[PDB]
Amino acid sequence: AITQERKNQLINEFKTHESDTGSPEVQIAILTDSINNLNEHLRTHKKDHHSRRGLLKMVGKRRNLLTYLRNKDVTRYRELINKLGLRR
RNA sequence: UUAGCUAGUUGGUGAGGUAACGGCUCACCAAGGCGACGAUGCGUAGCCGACCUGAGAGGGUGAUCGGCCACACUGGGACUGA
RNA sequence: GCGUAAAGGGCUCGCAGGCGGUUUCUUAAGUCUGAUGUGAAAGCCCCCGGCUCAACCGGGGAGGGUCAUUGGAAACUGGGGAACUUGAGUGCAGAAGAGGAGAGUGGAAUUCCACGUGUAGCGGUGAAAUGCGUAGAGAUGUGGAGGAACACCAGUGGCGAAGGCGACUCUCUGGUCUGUAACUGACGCUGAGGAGCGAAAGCGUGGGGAGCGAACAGGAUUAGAUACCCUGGUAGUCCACGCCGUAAACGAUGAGUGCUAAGUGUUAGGGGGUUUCCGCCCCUUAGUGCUGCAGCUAACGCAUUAAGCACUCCGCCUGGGGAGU
RNA sequence: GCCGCCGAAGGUGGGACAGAUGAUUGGGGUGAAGUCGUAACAAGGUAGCCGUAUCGGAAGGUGCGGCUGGAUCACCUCCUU
RNA sequence: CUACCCAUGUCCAGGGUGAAGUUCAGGUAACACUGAAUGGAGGCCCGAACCCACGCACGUUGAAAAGUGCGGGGAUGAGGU
RNA sequence: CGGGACCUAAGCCGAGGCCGAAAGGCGUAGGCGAUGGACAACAGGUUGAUAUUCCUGUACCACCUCCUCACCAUUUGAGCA
RNA sequence: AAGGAACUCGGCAAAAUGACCCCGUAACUUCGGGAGAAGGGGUGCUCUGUUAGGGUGCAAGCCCGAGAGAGCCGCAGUGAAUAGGCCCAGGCGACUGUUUAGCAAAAACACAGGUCUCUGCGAAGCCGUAAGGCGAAGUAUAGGGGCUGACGCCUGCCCGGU
RNA sequence: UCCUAAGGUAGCGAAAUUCCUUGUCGGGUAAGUUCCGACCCGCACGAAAGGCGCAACGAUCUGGGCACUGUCUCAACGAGA
Repeated sequence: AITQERKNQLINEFKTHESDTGSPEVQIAILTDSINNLNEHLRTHKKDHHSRRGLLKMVGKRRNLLTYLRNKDVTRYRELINKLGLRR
């Protein structure tokens, strides 16, 4: 992926500022959903090591941004984590 | 080419004990605690002021004098007494 | 210190750890400084005196601490709060590729088979022989089966972390660079362990076996031929599922960042000068090749893709054999 | 005086670790003078080397992939003129 | 009778060992993975009824033309009946 | 109550049928054949001898109507089915 | 008694060990074991004490009871009967099983696994003189035949003979 | 060097394979014609008439120890048939 309905749809459903395309909660949202769909799409044919290395790098980047948002705002980071679902 | 260790062990309460806190020792309760910042285990060794050497940083020894610890044929024990 | 002498981990992802853009208020945790305590004596050093001097003795000093207690400075590292944007990330629009995984399809060529046509050789070599051929071979014509690899484009081209990746089409997917520049506001760099991938040979099972082909068979060359050569030929190569985790895994150069003469190629882009075109030329990135200044060096050589110049971090090196035993 | 608690030495047991010594045997070192080859350094007589697999009295051979640390053409990039 | 088959019934006292599988807690990005509890499969283990027939002794014109007494193996299966 | 006036398993017999000197071998439709499936009764007494049988109280099973009632319908049909 | 395998081809045979609870348990491995490994300690009774705590019950009441402290007595505390003796090191065979009823249970045979081979189904082999039927209401991942016997490492050379 | 088609490779080896033989050496013993370990002279091992190792199991087979005993040194009482 991600589909445009989830790129603009997910950024529209999780926009932190009114015109903020970034806002690292938004980067954790788009990178998180794209990492999930890349997780099933990697699991569909479990031999492709190239796409797997992409899944490891992407999931690691989403983890580093998750720790960054956790260090940037405590309660908002807990609300973004418990709202998103992952990190548990 | 030692990653396990620990069960009075980790901690509580209670009692006893000694000059004195303390699992110091026991009863009862809990399941703790230490570890890559090296636990435990093997090895070696009294440590220090200092001495010798080096331009200095460092490297080596703990003789003789002194300060503390230990031991008194080997291994326990308690009495007298401050 | 590590391109060639010993020394870059095969390569990546990441936790702990180590290090970190600019402005501003506080702090003293480090950093630094003043006061007290204490660092016993003897000893080392400085300054005197006494044994005829000296060794020595004695007196007078000094110095020795991530040391405590305590007072200041806030420049720098850090703690905390506020900030900002090039770093890094998201967005928007472009570009590109043999990056990967799965399915399907297509030819050229070799083998084999069936039948026609035809005869006496085919084959191989340095020269021959083994082998095949009158059971009709080679060649040639037609058709069928099956496997493996895709010629031309194709190139010190492209992509990928590396090993590596090539016929064509589709699904699913990662990544790179360019361009303004909407947002975020340091969210980064490395990273021992740990995790993961890693040619070819192998290893287990089950498939597949057209070519190639260790071991093996025969003939040749030689004094000898357990080799070179030729004729054959098993495993393997192929596939799927698992283990193997080594290579001259090479650029014998770890990653990241900043700077420092130039020229000439070459893809992937962008801005532009006029240009409807086209095309030339400049500026610009990114990637990659050659030629070379400074600088490095033992010499070869490297040289904006450094082995230059500095910073962060990891790994490796301490004569050879013994012995990677 | 008797009895209870713990208590050293000792005994019993199964372990662990370390050192001596052991018929033989494996690799290595050094050396008498030795017997077999000529593998490697020239294109070293088949270019080596690296990893792996098998075979060989042995240096080694051969297969697979990789590298030039490859003598050298001859394509060839694209080098100074 | 016995060897085998086929059809249909029946028997196997009690207690242990603990897997696969699950659930929970931890764990990764999901897996993996790890531990607790749950779990009862198995020609598993012990051992009686039962079946067998390895020891020994006896008996040997025997209680008996194959047994008896002490012991013994199997004892949810390839089982006995 | 066990068994037959119920059914069937391996098997057996088997009209017709098929093969084969003969005798017979096999086998269809059929039928037999429990160790199976279906299935209504029980608690006491009792003798020198029989019992979920005799007997004393309850029951149960199927069939049929000299009888009694209840309810339908008269083939535009109760019911057997 | 005392000595203990000197008897004997041979510890044949007897003697011995044994029940629970607890501690503790090696080499080796296929990671499950081995292993009831080995080697040890406790148990009888009285009281505290209708113990602690459970099952059951409304209470009453029974049952089921660890754990301990005091104390008793004996040579002896699962006092009796029935309940494993172990531990090294070898050869063979993976194993549990099966066989010579009535001498030989074993190192024999079986066995999963491994292979070589045949067979396309009115079948290969079967029993039949044939009919019929097994194989089978099976279909080359299935049947029949042979060889060898888990597992691990392998399975070297000769097609002259037959 | 002669012959065959080829001359047995690995791994084992005085084994259930070995006659000379009790092959030689070492361990175990006081003394070990069996046993364990290796040397290889394999009379007459050897790779699916499998070779070689192999935890678990044997009513197998064979050495060696602990405990324990009438197995005996050497028997002697006592109870039943």
